[PDB]
Amino acid sequence: GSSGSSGNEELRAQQEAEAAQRLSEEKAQASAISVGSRCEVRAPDHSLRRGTVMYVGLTDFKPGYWVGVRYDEPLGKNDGSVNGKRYFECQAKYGAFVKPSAVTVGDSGPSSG
Repeated sequence: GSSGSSGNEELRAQQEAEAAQRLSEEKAQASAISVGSRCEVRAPDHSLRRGTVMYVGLTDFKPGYWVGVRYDEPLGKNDGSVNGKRYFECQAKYGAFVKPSAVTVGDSGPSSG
């Protein structure tokens, strides 16, 4: 009786004071960037790139917050699906995974659209 799927009740407390006070800077940036808007990104890969926000939030392969951005040319690293977990829809070397602090919104919206 009583099937199983997803539990974790203690985590609810760990992600309240520990994953809130220390991750207040990353959260403020993660809870600001909109989805589906052209934004720039900075990294040691090569140079500045231009893509659109696809996913914004926590991850499975890495902790903290993350932001998915797709580019027109082959300037990505991941392929959307990392370690089985999928975020966006696109081929490889197109949708790179950076952080809010690493992201830069250039054209999100005046209010909503």
